[PDB]
Amino acid sequence: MKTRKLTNILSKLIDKTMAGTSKITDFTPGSASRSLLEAVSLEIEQFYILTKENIDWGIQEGIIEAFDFQ
Amino acid sequence: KTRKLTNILSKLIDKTMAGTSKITDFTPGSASRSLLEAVSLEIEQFYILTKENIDWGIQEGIIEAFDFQKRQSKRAYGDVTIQFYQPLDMRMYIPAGTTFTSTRQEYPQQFETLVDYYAEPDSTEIVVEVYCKETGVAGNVPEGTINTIASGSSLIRSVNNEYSFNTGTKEESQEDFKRRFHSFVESRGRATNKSVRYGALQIPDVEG
Amino acid sequence: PQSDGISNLHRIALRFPKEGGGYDMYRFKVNPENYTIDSPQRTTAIKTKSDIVIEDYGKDIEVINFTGTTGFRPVREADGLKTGKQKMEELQSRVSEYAMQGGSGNVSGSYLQFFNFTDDSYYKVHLAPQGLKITRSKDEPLLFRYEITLVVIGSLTEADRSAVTTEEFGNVKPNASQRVDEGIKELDKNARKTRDRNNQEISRRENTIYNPRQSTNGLKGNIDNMALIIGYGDGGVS
Amino acid sequence: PQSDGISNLHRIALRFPKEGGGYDMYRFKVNPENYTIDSPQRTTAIKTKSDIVIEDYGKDIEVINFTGTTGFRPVREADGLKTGKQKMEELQSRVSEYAMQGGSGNVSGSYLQFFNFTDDSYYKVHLAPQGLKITRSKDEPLLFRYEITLVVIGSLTEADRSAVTTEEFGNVKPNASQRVDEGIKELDKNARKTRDRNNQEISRRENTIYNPRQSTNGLKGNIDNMALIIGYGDGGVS
Amino acid sequence: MRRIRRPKVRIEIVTYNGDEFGAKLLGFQTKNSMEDDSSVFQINMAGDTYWDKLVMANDIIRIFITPNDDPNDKEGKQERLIQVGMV
Amino acid sequence: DGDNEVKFTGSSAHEVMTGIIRRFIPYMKYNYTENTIDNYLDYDDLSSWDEFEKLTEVSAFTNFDGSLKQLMDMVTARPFNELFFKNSEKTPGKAQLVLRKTPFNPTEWRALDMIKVPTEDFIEEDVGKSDVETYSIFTATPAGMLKELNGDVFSKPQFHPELTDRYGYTKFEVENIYL
Amino acid sequence: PKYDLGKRLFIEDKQRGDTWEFYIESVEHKFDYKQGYYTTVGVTRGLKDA
Amino acid sequence: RFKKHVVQHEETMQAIAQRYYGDVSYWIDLVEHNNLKYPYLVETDEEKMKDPERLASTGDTLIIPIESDLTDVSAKEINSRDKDVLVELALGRDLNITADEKYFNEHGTSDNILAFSTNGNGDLDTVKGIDNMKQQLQARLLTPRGSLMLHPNYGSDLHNLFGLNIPEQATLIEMEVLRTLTSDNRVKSANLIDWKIQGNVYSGQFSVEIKS
Amino acid sequence: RFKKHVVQHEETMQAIAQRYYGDVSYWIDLVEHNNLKYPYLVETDEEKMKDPERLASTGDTLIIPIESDLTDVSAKEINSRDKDVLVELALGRDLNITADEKYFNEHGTSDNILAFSTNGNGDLDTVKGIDNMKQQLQARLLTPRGSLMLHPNYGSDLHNLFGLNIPEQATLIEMEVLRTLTSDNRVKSANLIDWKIQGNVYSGQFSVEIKS
Amino acid sequence: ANSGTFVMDDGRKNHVPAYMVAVALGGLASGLEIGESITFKPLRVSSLD
Amino acid sequence: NFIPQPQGLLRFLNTSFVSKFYTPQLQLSELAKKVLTNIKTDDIPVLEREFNDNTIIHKANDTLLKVQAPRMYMILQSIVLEAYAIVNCFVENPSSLKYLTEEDVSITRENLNYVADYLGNYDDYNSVVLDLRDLDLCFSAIELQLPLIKKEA
Repeated sequence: MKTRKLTNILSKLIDKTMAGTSKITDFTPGSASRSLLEAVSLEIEQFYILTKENIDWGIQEGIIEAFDFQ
Repeated sequence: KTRKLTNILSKLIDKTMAGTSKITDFTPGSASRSLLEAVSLEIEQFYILTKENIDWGIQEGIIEAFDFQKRQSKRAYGDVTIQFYQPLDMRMYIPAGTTFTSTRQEYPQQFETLVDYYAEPDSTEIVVEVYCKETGVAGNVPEGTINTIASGSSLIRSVNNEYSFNTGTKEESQEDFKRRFHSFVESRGRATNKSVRYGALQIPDVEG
Repeated sequence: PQSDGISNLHRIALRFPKEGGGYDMYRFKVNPENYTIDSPQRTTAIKTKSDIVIEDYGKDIEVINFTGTTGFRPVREADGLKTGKQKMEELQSRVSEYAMQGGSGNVSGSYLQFFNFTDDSYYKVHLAPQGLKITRSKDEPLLFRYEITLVVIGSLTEADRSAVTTEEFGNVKPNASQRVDEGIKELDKNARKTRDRNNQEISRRENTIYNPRQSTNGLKGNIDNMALIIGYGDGGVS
Repeated sequence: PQSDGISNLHRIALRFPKEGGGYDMYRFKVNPENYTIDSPQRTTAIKTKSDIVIEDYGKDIEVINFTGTTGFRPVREADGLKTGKQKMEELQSRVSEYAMQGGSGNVSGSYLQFFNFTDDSYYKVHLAPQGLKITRSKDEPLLFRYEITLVVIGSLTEADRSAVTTEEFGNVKPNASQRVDEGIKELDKNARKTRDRNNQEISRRENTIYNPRQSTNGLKGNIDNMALIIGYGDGGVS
Repeated sequence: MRRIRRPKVRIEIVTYNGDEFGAKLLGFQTKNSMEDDSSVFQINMAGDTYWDKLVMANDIIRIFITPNDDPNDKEGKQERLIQVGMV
Repeated sequence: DGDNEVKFTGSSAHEVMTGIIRRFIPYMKYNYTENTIDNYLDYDDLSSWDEFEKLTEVSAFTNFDGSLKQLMDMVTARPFNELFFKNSEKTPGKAQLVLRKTPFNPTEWRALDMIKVPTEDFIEEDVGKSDVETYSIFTATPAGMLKELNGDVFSKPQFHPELTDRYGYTKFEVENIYL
Repeated sequence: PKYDLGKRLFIEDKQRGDTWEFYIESVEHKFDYKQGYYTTVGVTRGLKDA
Repeated sequence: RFKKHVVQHEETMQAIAQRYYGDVSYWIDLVEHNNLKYPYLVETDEEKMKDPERLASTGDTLIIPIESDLTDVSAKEINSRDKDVLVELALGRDLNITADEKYFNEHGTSDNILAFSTNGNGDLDTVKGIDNMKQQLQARLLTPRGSLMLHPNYGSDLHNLFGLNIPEQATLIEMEVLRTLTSDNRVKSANLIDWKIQGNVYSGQFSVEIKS
Repeated sequence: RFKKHVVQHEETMQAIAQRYYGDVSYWIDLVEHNNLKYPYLVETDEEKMKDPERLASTGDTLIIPIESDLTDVSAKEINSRDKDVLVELALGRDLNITADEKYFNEHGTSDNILAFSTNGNGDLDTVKGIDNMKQQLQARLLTPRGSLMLHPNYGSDLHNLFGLNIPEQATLIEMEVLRTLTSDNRVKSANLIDWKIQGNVYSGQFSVEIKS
Repeated sequence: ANSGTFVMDDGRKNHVPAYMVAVALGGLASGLEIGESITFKPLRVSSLD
Repeated sequence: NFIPQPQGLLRFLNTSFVSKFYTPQLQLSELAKKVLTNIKTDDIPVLEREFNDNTIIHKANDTLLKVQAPRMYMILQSIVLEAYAIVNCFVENPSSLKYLTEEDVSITRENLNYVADYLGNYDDYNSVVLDLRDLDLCFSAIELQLPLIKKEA
């Protein structure tokens, strides 16, 4: 469980997408497919960050609960 | 901490609009809004999975590292042997949910199978696992108590559980676990009045 | 259809709503003796000293009323052999299922579809205030007569009010405002108090379908977020 | 059943509460000449300046009205030989007795029970405000005529509303409340005064169907029962 | 198309069961106004039961109104409380 | 002390009103099987003009044998603050006592939730202008002990020059207990 | 039940495509099976072009 | 109260919540009501072997609340206990007194009929759910209306009804049966399917809508 | 929203505003919408050749707002430059999934039938304007009433209406199709113009009134 | 062709051969009114192999 | 924020035969331990009047069980402490209800039944048993309801 920054996700995604065809490779900012995949990678990045923060909060809460040191 | 359906879906539509000018329709039945909704809903599932897993870690993970395991309620289970009148000639079929009952008047317990099992034509004795229909210690039973099968296939001669079921653990709240852990942690104190007093209690004849 | 030039007319049919999903229908074996349709208008005319004033406010409720009987002969059905008496009993039970548990409990259907194959007209109807009226008489010892009045909800070709989709171009939820609320949830008491004071200070010195493309409706919503996260004052402004 | 060539006709009978408990069970020897049944609806229509609004509240009280003549020629009876005039007088006397005894708002016993022996249907009914109108004109001098109007309370298949036996699982009559009240009655006036003081103190410190199993509604009853067996303050709490 | 409406009033009471009290409802009024310094409401009840011996003064009555049809999934399906007060 | 005098002090209406309500609400006991009025009435989320209002010494017995509503009115200092009883939308199933500054301010006006209704739900209407209320000069005098002939500045009104032509010197005075 | 005391009221006139704004100060409800179900909405300080 | 559901092929968890509540978002509450782990439904039945109680598969049964008890933690707790036995909370448990249906059906309306009995060994026979409902209709209807020594207007008038075998009297027996059976809240309603008048034997058969 | 128009032989810009909006006075704001230089309408095309984009001449289209959007500055700015891109923006743009037009018309009311396609180069295909509407209607019509994972009560019962081809079934199908089509607020009305039968085959056509 | 699985009312998640799906089908087809078809009717099968 | 305690109860609370059905174990609950320390150390407020002539007032001190059977008198104190502990949290300061569990009340009832059965031999002191049987069914309702309360709250 590790961070993955948006562009890393987006690149892995496009790299996988291009397998088996070559009628997609045009990813200027105007392209809509780029926008969709940017939005998906943004959401996955946010998910990872919130997951890591929530893990830290869970650790803190367990430390609270175990020894009752509120 | 955790996002929710509209929270994510709205982010996603905003980014879609901002990145490209080629899409402007977000009505019901749009392939884009459909895709976005499926993405959002998947992400919400992962968020709730993370929340539940963190909850479990808070409840059990931090204390389990000290070798102390929590008792979890589970269906009683064990191995059951079936005997046939004669050796099989064709592959026999035993569906999941094949149901089991005890002819003994003192044992109203019942069991059933979770997964499908098959008996090969060459085989003559088959062992199949069964699971109680009730949780807790109610499933527990001594050896040789079923004696019957509900599917009525006349090839089967007799059935019996070779070993008693003892895996039907009871439900214990974490309060007792926390209490016992705290008691163990307090008993390790040294050079204290209460700890010295506690340590004098180990001898059976030391009471007052 | 009628009996004239074209093939044999089709009787009038009534469609009711099935509790368990789907639909059930009722066709009359005998066409009604009388069929009246009232289509009034909601308009009032009041003359002044030397002119006439006419005002109107739309179409009035189109009231449908018809009277029919049931034949004494039996006739083939989709299931079983039902005579006129059974037919009228089933009609009564259907109306009572639609009416008795209408205000109480719950009925799946919101309305009734009334099909006039003979008149080539269709409408969505609801039981009138007069309601069903059954009567049997001296000079009809074997028969059964029914009298029903209806009020037209609207044309059957149009879709239901609740099943209508608007244009909804662009984003329908302004995510900045919706997450400003979320960012605000965390703020400290002093931050909120300073936010209120700043808002008052700006306020007392004023006079002196979300889509950022081809529209400016969602302007201040994005500013609030940016002012909250960056920090214009201790709380923010607006 | 009606006369349909498959079964012989059968004729209406009315069950009345017997004044000693149980019933009388009257029956007609010539069936009604006119028979009418109304089913009014509580639907209302209001016309707004830009739309029509249709609102319904459910089924309304049905009305049953029928008219007929008692036969002339003598006809044997299940316990006598009664003529048409005796039958009509018996009917008038039943009706008079049922109407007059209802002087306490409403009879605690039965409404009239109606069997439609002709078309299969059963109702519970009450005398309408038209009542039993009896007349005998010049035409048909030796035949009586009777006009009866009734209002339907409900189907005879369904028992009384208030009389339905509810689930009543657990205990509707808890002993905790009873013995608490007995304790507090047994307390001394100073004891109760101090209990009132403690209740007021607790109220100051607020800020700044029953089942002993799988239910929390009865939690207070178990706690209220305590603080008297144990001296939690000079008197109970809550 | 013309809208269809099926009102369904509920009443809840806390000190006789509230569901039986709500069944004998016939009509009510709820005068609420910021112009005056007092909000007042009235309820009409049927004469089926002797309410004089039952409803003690100063009880709290809650009223809930169903705007439109449940299964239709209209925005009106909210069981919004209309008024609460002390008799 | 010794006497039944009670003094309430606060620098704002929400501070005073909290003390006023909290003084008497718990002890108002009733025979509810489950609590009292404090559970059913939130009387929270109160606010007012804290910056412009100084410290207050509002007395309990300002009104001779009057009701708490009569004493509540003095604390409100109408029309500068709006008091009414209404259902709690944020917490359905219970009522709420509202005490907030008047919504005629621009930003406070925008803070009110909007509600839509088309003509399709209109049965009858009776709406129009009126000149029943008409004033030219507006002033907010401080608490009535301070008087022009024995102390500091008494009042400071405001008017429009064009407005007073039609309605000359039409005054509108309000005492505010707070100042 | 959507209408409540102190709530801001927005009206759109379909008669001539006009818009109205109001402030609610009083509401009076009326429920009866005899004739429909009505709700009064008292308003003050109203203005057009909303 | 609740509804049953049967899991279908590759059934989407969110489709259940939508299909019975219109909005999708209540699936978080539904899975808490059924004590599921994150794998809420799975195609393969071998995966259920690992955690049977906390993992459901195709053809398994789920419990659907009604909307009002959706967010009640206590209902969530109780609905986590009575999994596929929840019927027992509505219909109840009671003592068995029908020791032989071969006995009382041949003696009918009389004193000195029914009795407590013992199933298995030692534990007194408690009869439950639908089988409680059978008894609590049967034992009710055989009792004459006036009979029982508290809460009168129990029972039925059935014993009065042995009059003349003619059709009106048969409908009177139908009416008292209908009246008696709809008198308990556990049944929604009743209606007659068929009747058969032999020379001195009444036979007729009736439907009843038990709840759940 | 807007109305289309064309420049006629020696029609003056005054004449248009007067005929559609009543008052001639409005032409002044009306020229800004069509982004016109002073010679707002000019007869000759070799005179339009002066600076083509900033003029209109005989036979050219014009844009005519509704009166509410006449005074809006945003409507002025958008109508100034977008010109023909109005219709496309006003009826929407989205991805094209009618990849196999020959194919989806062989298996309707079955799933898995539509699919993304590619037009141009390196970008998913998109549809606009009237064809945006042909796509969504065709898909929506061929979708069952409760099968999208959110906002259900979308689609049709066309998969449920298969029956004995007697005319009542045909009127039922007609009404369902009309309800289907009239669901989208962008379409004014639908009406049937033909229904026709060929044994076990239905055939018919519907006319829909799309807003200008 | 197909061989399905049915939730048999014992609670028995029966995987069932093709000649038994023919029973489930033939049963439905037999019960309907004359002249109706199994065409586009649903069947209460659980899952398919 | 604690209601003052009666002098009687405060003095009472601050410190062979065997039955075949129920037997004691002399086990104290965690919640009962914490209260005992609080009363032992901190000087809780106390009342001055003694109007309420019930409970231990002239019943638990009047009986000769204090001198005859001091072991039995130790059971009665434990039940009072366990009865006073559960009444403490619910009425005020509910934060201490976290330490209570099912087994805490289970053992208390068993101790109640044993002392109650022994008191049945004596014909004079049946008045004490009269309250104990009513209290016995009170603990059982908490026993069958305490696991639901904590999850609800």
